[PDB]
Amino acid sequence: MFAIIETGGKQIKVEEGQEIFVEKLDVNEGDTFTFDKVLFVGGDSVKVGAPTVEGATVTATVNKQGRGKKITVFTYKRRKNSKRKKGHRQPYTKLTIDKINA
Amino acid sequence: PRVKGGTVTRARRKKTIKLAKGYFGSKHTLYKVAKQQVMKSGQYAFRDRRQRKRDFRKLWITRINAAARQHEMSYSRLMNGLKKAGIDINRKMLSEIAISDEKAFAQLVTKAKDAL
Amino acid sequence: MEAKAVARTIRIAPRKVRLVLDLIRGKNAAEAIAILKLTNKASSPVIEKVLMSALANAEHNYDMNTDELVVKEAYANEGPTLKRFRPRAQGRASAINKRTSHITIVVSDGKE
Amino acid sequence: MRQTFMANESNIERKWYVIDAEGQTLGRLSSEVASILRGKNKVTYTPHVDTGDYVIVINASKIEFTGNKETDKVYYRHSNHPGGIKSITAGELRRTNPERLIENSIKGMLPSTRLGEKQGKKLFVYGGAEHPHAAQQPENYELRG
Amino acid sequence: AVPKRRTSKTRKNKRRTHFKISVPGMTECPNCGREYKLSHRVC
Amino acid sequence: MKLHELKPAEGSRKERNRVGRGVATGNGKTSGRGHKGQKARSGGGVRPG
RNA sequence: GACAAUGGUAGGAGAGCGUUCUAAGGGCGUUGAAGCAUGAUCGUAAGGACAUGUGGAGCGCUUAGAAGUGAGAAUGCCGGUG
RNA sequence: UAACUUGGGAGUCAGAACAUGGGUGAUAAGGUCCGUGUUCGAAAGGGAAACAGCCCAGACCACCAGCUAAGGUCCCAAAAU
RNA sequence: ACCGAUAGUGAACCAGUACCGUGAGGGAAAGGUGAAAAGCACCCCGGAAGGGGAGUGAAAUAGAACCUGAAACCGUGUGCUUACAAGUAGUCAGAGCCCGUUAAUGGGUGAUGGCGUGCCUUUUGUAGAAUGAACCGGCGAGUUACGAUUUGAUGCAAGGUU
Ligand SMILES: [Mg+2]
Ligand SMILES: [Mg+2]
Ligand SMILES: [Mg+2]
Ligand SMILES: [Mg+2]
Ligand SMILES: [Mg+2]
Ligand SMILES: [Mg+2]
Ligand SMILES: [Mg+2]
Ligand SMILES: [Mg+2]
Ligand SMILES: [Mg+2]
Ligand SMILES: [Mg+2]
Ligand SMILES: [Mg+2]
Ligand SMILES: [Mg+2]
Ligand SMILES: [Mg+2]
Ligand SMILES: [Mg+2]
Ligand SMILES: [Mg+2]
Ligand SMILES: [Mg+2]
Ligand SMILES: [Mg+2]
Ligand SMILES: [Mn+2]
Ligand SMILES: [Mn+2]
Ligand SMILES: [Mn+2]
Ligand SMILES: [Mn+2]
Ligand SMILES: [Mn+2]
Ligand SMILES: [Mn+2]
Ligand SMILES: [Mn+2]
Ligand SMILES: [Mn+2]
Ligand SMILES: [Mn+2]
Ligand SMILES: [Mn+2]
Ligand SMILES: [Mn+2]
Ligand SMILES: [Mn+2]
Ligand SMILES: [Mn+2]
Ligand SMILES: [Mn+2]
Ligand SMILES: [Mn+2]
Ligand SMILES: [Mn+2]
Ligand SMILES: [Mn+2]
Ligand SMILES: [Mn+2]
Ligand SMILES: [Mn+2]
Ligand SMILES: [Mn+2]
Ligand SMILES: [Mn+2]
Ligand SMILES: [Mn+2]
Ligand SMILES: [Mn+2]
Ligand SMILES: [Mn+2]
Ligand SMILES: [Mn+2]
Ligand SMILES: [Mn+2]
Ligand SMILES: [Mn+2]
Ligand SMILES: [Mn+2]
Ligand SMILES: [Mn+2]
Ligand SMILES: [Mn+2]
Ligand SMILES: [Mn+2]
Ligand SMILES: [Mn+2]
Ligand SMILES: [Mn+2]
Ligand SMILES: [Mn+2]
Ligand SMILES: [Mn+2]
Ligand SMILES: [Mn+2]
Ligand SMILES: [Mn+2]
Ligand SMILES: [Mn+2]
Ligand SMILES: [Mn+2]
Ligand SMILES: [Mn+2]
Ligand SMILES: [Mn+2]
Ligand SMILES: [Mn+2]
Ligand SMILES: [Mn+2]
Ligand SMILES: [Mn+2]
Ligand SMILES: [Mn+2]
Ligand SMILES: [Mn+2]
Ligand SMILES: [Mn+2]
Ligand SMILES: [Mn+2]
Ligand SMILES: [Mn+2]
Ligand SMILES: [Mn+2]
Ligand SMILES: [Mn+2]
Ligand SMILES: [Mn+2]
Ligand SMILES: [Mn+2]
Ligand SMILES: [Mn+2]
Ligand SMILES: [Mn+2]
Ligand SMILES: [Mn+2]
Ligand SMILES: [Mn+2]
Ligand SMILES: [Mn+2]
Ligand SMILES: [Mn+2]
Ligand SMILES: [Mn+2]
Ligand SMILES: [Mn+2]
Ligand SMILES: [Mn+2]
Ligand SMILES: [Mn+2]
Ligand SMILES: [Mn+2]
Ligand SMILES: [Mn+2]
Ligand SMILES: [Mn+2]
Ligand SMILES: [Mn+2]
Ligand SMILES: [Mn+2]
Repeated sequence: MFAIIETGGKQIKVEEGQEIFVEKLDVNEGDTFTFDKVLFVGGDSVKVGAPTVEGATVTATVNKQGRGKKITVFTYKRRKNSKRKKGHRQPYTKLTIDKINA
Repeated sequence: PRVKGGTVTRARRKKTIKLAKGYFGSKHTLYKVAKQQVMKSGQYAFRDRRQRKRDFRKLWITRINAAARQHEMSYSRLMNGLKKAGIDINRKMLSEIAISDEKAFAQLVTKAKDAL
Repeated sequence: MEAKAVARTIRIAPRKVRLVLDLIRGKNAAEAIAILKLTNKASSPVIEKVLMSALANAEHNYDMNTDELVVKEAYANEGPTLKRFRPRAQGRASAINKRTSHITIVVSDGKE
Repeated sequence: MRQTFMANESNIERKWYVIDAEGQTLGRLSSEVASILRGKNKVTYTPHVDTGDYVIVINASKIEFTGNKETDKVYYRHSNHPGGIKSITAGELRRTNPERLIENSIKGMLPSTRLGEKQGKKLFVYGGAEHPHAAQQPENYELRG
Repeated sequence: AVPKRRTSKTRKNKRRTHFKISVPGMTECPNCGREYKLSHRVC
Repeated sequence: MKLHELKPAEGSRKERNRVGRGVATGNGKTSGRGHKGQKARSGGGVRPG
């Protein structure tokens, strides 16, 4: 009984009871976010939406609001005299699902 | 006041060399070689992220094309049919449905053949 | 426990001594003295005198029986090279490296 | 890197299939078989491992052509010795060991990689109508397209 | 002729793999207790 | 000022520019290319040809 | 909060990181300084910490001053080792 | 959405191809010399097998999200047997 | 607000010495045990060299070629891995196996797939078969003085300044 929420720039398939990660939600840690854009749902009975199955939130607790591993962004032009290093750490939000369609 | 060159340089190099831990042969010990190798390494990494986007997308596409050929239907037709059906699911999702739930995917497919 | 002995700055260069030790390494001690006595390279008498010493310390400083002893390891390390030269054609003279070997060896019992 | 399936050796299965080349054009039969061998037909296809099923080609002798192939289609090869080039066969490789005309014609559509080399090992071509491999218990496969 | 590139560590050692010497073929002197090469004098 | 807390007047004194100290400084040829960026650097004082 | 702009050689502009010395202030150090080694550590970069090991006696931090202040290439110079 | 004035600091004075109007050459040159436009130089990305100068298009950084441009859609190789 | 052993005198050491030149002349390298010599009595293998115990010592894993002891380079041990494969050596994707951290959407290795011709210099244009570098280390290049000009800062101001 999985289901498909449109949550970051993108779409996500969540089995309910499952740790998931997404782009930062600006919600307090431990508080329960409820994704409103649900696209589809699996299992024994299978609602399949237009955009958005009407109604039907997926609910989750917020777990962490951390930032991911740094990835150094280095580049350069050969011979011609130039190079550029920048660090980067994309922020995230870990949340664990509970009661899809609830 | 004379300033000696001590520490700083060797530390910069040990950092550079440490980055090259994976590398074959002298590329993992000599500073210069490791330095060049690490720079190229970073350029490759950058272009390769921008690439990896593409590679994964094309993979989901081909999986879908497979999953719909299974249902006697063209991928082109399948997706055009969904778009005219108003369904807006992303390909990574469709491949994953096609792997985790054959019935629901077939249901989507019959939904797609309508509006044609 | 598991006794060792060393010969520092042996005049023979390390690549050669290694050719012998590699025969020696790991074998039972008795066998090793044989093989050592029968190989025809300079390192053979040297390594011989070294393994003898090591057995000596092992009997004498650690009370172990010599017979059950085994060559746990043996190896040669670079030691400082004497630097010379030979005169050559048209007045140039080119280097010669007379390098040296530190020869360690270690004999054995059980883990205890 | 998050969420997409990849298939393991733990999680994969290769069926056997047999194919009647009789009545089929060389190129078409070839490309379809290659698609079979590469596994691009299972939706559990994943590039870095062989997801491909096995193919056994039957009545290879009866493969078709067009045009002036059989005569105008030279198959060159070179011996890496000087002047060692040897056209010495046409489409009439079909006449003498067509199992290789087909084998090479399909293998030529698989990738240069060692994986796509190992997928070329899953092909079994036979000029005759009966084949050794019944012990693998192949299902018959009708060419689509 | 001179090398166009220096020999690699790994290369140089791959070349050296046939550079061991033979463990001597060695019979045991009866009763004398020493040891010697095969088909040689017992000294 | 308490002396261990000195502060130079705002807007006075900027850091001197050290040329020839690496590339990201933007000054590693130092300046110019191949002409009379030569060390004599003779513009002749005040003349053309 | 929306909204724009952010490829780049010669080159112009700007803001910074780190080195040694000094002033003042505030500290650390034989219950272990620097240095060296190892690590999955933090910062947008130069770069900064931290723990352990080694070492056995000198160091940081804050603000300001001043510089023999930053190396990968010069068939560069000297030493070592291939 | 620029312009001009005045002042501090510059680098540049070897250019290249493609289209195009021409001179020289042989309606030769990956030729040379001028007018015009673009691109390279100083421009990564996709296309042209590969391929500075051609076609699409200008990379602040992250994503395993969608649409498209040139060019493509039997297999290599994403997409029309 | 000079050097701190490649620095500072050529010379911190018996330096105008070794060494080179017929000569005038040219001209190096080379500092550091420890608080105290307490510098390893004695036993042992060995011709010695050297070494293991026993000892001095806070420390000799401070033992004389002696503080610290980096990198190149040489070795022993091995966890993972490799003998149908065309490799600027990485990057992106990723099973398998082994491990367990400055606890974090961990570390080692890597079957297989996708992408991918080092760096300087010089160039219209260099993977370039144009130049440079064997590797590692140390040293190695816009300074100062005095004028000139302009900007910013400050003190005064029909005055300012020695
Ligand atoms: Mg690894
Ligand atoms: Mg770097
Ligand atoms: Mg000798
Ligand atoms: Mg001479
Ligand atoms: Mg999942
Ligand atoms: Mg011939
Ligand atoms: Mg035959
Ligand atoms: Mg510091
Ligand atoms: Mg501290
Ligand atoms: Mg001129
Ligand atoms: Mg122009
Ligand atoms: Mg013309
Ligand atoms: Mg001209
Ligand atoms: Mg077509
Ligand atoms: Mg048709
Ligand atoms: Mg003379
Ligand atoms: Mg003034
Ligand atoms: Mn100093
Ligand atoms: Mn330096
Ligand atoms: Mn179909
Ligand atoms: Mn002579
Ligand atoms: Mn001939
Ligand atoms: Mn390919
Ligand atoms: Mn190939
Ligand atoms: Mn070897
Ligand atoms: Mn500045
Ligand atoms: Mn610049
Ligand atoms: Mn010029
Ligand atoms: Mn120049
Ligand atoms: Mn100039
Ligand atoms: Mn100049
Ligand atoms: Mn000059
Ligand atoms: Mn910019
Ligand atoms: Mn831009
Ligand atoms: Mn400037
Ligand atoms: Mn200091
Ligand atoms: Mn560190
Ligand atoms: Mn401190
Ligand atoms: Mn300097
Ligand atoms: Mn160097
Ligand atoms: Mn030298
Ligand atoms: Mn001006
Ligand atoms: Mn002119
Ligand atoms: Mn000109
Ligand atoms: Mn013309
Ligand atoms: Mn003509
Ligand atoms: Mn022309
Ligand atoms: Mn031309
Ligand atoms: Mn020309
Ligand atoms: Mn023109
Ligand atoms: Mn240029
Ligand atoms: Mn381009
Ligand atoms: Mn432009
Ligand atoms: Mn291109
Ligand atoms: Mn072409
Ligand atoms: Mn291409
Ligand atoms: Mn380019
Ligand atoms: Mn589309
Ligand atoms: Mn089109
Ligand atoms: Mn396809
Ligand atoms: Mn020193
Ligand atoms: Mn003399
Ligand atoms: Mn002393
Ligand atoms: Mn004796
Ligand atoms: Mn002695
Ligand atoms: Mn004691
Ligand atoms: Mn020493
Ligand atoms: Mn001391
Ligand atoms: Mn020492
Ligand atoms: Mn070391
Ligand atoms: Mn090893
Ligand atoms: Mn194999
Ligand atoms: Mn083969
Ligand atoms: Mn090739
Ligand atoms: Mn990866
Ligand atoms: Mn792993
Ligand atoms: Mn490739
Ligand atoms: Mn440079
Ligand atoms: Mn070459
Ligand atoms: Mn030149
Ligand atoms: Mn150099
Ligand atoms: Mn060279
Ligand atoms: Mn040299
Ligand atoms: Mn000044
Ligand atoms: Mn003023």
